[PDB]
Amino acid sequence: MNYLEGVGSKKGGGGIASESQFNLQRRKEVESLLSKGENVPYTFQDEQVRSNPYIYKNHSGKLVCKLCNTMHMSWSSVERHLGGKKHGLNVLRRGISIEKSS
Amino acid sequence: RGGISYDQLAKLSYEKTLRNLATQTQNSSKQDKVQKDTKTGKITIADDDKLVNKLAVSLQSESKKRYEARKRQMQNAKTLYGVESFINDKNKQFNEKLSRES
Amino acid sequence: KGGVWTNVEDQILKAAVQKYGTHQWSKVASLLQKKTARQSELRWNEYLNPKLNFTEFSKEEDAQLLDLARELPNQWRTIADMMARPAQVCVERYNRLLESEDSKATRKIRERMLEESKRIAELQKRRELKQAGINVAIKKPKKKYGTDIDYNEDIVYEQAPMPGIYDTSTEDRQIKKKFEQFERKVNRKGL
Amino acid sequence: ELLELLKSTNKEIRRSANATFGFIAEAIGPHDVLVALLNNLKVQERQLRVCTAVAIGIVAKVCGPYNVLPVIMNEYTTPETNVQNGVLKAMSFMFEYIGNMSKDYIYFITPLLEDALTDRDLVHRQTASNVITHLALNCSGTGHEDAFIHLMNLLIPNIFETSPHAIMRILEGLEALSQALG
Amino acid sequence: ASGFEDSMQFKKLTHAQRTGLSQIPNRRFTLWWSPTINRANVYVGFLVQLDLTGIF
Amino acid sequence: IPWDVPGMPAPIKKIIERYIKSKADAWVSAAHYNRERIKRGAHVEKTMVKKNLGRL
Amino acid sequence: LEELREYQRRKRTEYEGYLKRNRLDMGQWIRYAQFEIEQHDMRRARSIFERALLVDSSFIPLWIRYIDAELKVKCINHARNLMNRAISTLPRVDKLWYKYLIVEESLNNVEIVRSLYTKWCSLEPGVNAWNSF
RNA sequence: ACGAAUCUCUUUGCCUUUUGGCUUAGAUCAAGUGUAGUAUCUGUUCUUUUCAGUGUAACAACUGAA
RNA sequence: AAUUUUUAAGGUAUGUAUUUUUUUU
Ligand SMILES: [Mg+2]
Ligand SMILES: [Mg+2]
Ligand SMILES: [Zn+2]
Repeated sequence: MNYLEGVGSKKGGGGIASESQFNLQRRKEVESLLSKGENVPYTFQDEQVRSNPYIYKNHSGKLVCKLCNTMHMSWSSVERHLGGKKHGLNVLRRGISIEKSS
Repeated sequence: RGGISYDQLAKLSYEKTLRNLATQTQNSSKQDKVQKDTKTGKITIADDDKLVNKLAVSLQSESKKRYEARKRQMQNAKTLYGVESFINDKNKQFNEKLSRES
Repeated sequence: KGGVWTNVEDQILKAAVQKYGTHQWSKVASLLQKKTARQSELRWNEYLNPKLNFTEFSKEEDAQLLDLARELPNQWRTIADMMARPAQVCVERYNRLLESEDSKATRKIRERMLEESKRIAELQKRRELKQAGINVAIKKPKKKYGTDIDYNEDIVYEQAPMPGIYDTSTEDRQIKKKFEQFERKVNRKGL
Repeated sequence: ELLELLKSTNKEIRRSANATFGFIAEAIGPHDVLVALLNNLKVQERQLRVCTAVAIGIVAKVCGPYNVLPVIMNEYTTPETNVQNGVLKAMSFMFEYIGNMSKDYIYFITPLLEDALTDRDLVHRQTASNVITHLALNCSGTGHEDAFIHLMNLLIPNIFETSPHAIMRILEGLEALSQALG
Repeated sequence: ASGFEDSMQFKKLTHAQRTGLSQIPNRRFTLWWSPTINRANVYVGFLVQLDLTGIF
Repeated sequence: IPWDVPGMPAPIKKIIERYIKSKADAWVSAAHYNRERIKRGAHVEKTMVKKNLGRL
Repeated sequence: LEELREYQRRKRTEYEGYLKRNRLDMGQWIRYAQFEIEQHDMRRARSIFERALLVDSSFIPLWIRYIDAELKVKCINHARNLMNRAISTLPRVDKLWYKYLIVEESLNNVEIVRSLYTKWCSLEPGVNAWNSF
């Protein structure tokens, strides 16, 4: 009559999963939040308009700005760069560099 | 200012198609019954094969145009507004409805 | 006893609270390592809530403040609710102000992918056997239950349009001609 | 149950857990077991990626490297970095476990060490040169010798590299390639 | 049982695993008292024999 | 919590408030009834207690 | 043909299963009734629309579309007999009259509309209706 | 100039799953450490007067006075 | 000054395919 308790289990397999597995899950979701859900494309994939359009992922996993040729560890770093004064300049330089030709 | 009830709207569209039709008639000028059986009451009406094909083509054409224009509003709609954070298309679409609510 | 919040773990709250709302705090700490729910909530209310007021102090406030703090002796939540400010700010100015005086979705998706793959497989089987001349028909997915229907075999529930006075009877012929034309095409050009 | 167990802080545990993958891979088969290991290189924590990289070296020796190697050379393509080191580290181990053999398998790995020594981040250029130290010593005297000029042409520009773990790995490579070339 | 409970595991237990009660002490109580709790003299009850044993 | 909403037609708000006062009255009345039933000792089952104490 | 046959069959399992569950949601009926049109089978498509008039006959997008599929392939006395059933069911409506009137314009027959407006005036509709007459 | 057709464009208008329900928020549960070392973002300062020494592959940098 | 005896169910899923004599070009 242990039904009095009120806990139970499903009959499938072996539950909890392994602490390492939780981190993989948690570091994907955190990079989904901060990314605001955008799919940042790989560098080799042969271009869904991007929110910006410069950020990518190299053949490795890292994120890169293709203007500035900087390498970034995480989305948090990227938003630092996109809000930086160097990534400002390289847009202006490409601004002029286009405004001198068509 | 303002909305329009489904009556007045119906009338307006009626007039619109009247004008369009009259233009087909004029341009066609520029380029240049009832029988009921005794056995059954079934009525029959003589028809010109022309203008019926023209009708079908008109309906199909207008459907194509409408579908396309709405499609262009689809395209611009998503490409215009990049301000707030969004996880997916559906989110952005909803928040543009929030822009309509203002 | 630090429990100190880096600007990353502040930036993940505001994205988590945006997602999960303010009463699901147990889920916010799933996105955020190092931090429990009671730690996440306590920061959202004391710091990060954008409806909080962190701003300079007008001349009426320090009058309003020193009025309350005198009329209510130490009660810094009750004062802060009067001032519409976080307490530890309304406390912290008051201590300086006194020294101013001083000197399923995924699973079904993937399963559907599997099913479609199986279809593709059987189809290309039939095409290859056809290329060798042996012709084999496709199979019916058995019957789950006794009365189960095969939709192709028959019009499911045929509701005759109605009778009517205008007596079509001719248009039906042209239709059937177009239909038999369609199927007669597919046997050859194959769409 | 072992693959979860090598999180342990003890060593003799971690060491015996890897040895019993060889005893199982001999029993049942290598490919059933690899897919268990390779799925575990995505994991972040370093012990787990190194202690899988050992096990793939052990499954290679015991069941033969030809069974393991094309599954590892394929896994190297994945764009995550932690895989790409773990597949280069696994190849270091498996070339010191099969000591003399290693000659049969060169020519296949020169293109895999081609992208490693060419790659931008400094750790790949560390682990591939740590493959060359094992691959040069015990394949010297074979008569490849034109694979080690290729592999040399790619290393020497790393002579200017700083970092302590990077520069000793590269010197070890240059000391070892000296015995393949002369 | 007061001895070793602490170190079972920590994070890992599933809900039932952690919250539910162990049947193990009741089994100990009904083994020790078995020959009264199982006795043939009963007022109303039916014999069964376990599969491979001679235990009624 | 008060449940104000930004622009919502007033009549709809009237409706929702009306039905929520009905449901609130039933919810409270059952909270009391089950509670006196528990007090005097009558059998209230189990989760009706655990449910009750949340209501109270 | 099996590259076709099993396509049509599998679709008719999916669409009916949904409509089986939801009697309402006319958005599905029109879609599924459109699928059977593009297969060049009028018999099935007419059944679907007729099946969907039972669920709600007050929904004019359904009524209108089922005039289209009749007019597009030019089945005349059907879309003609239909309009007997159409405006006798919902005689107040605006759109249903004008779409029956304006389609009679492109058929050039003014005797019809002469007698149409006879009834539609006999019904005493209102301002915008009379002004078209 | 005008009756007037067609393509292109802005606006008004029309609008999409604008979250499947219910109860005691239905209940409950969560982050290892130490030694050595590298990689990568952002912020802040300088392209600005002469000569003498230190320094550098050459710069740079550092050190004095008008 | 006299009680009263026990069986089921909520726990070990559920689903699909599988033994077939070659339907006329
Ligand atoms: Mg259960
Ligand atoms: Mg039940
Ligand atoms: Zn940049």
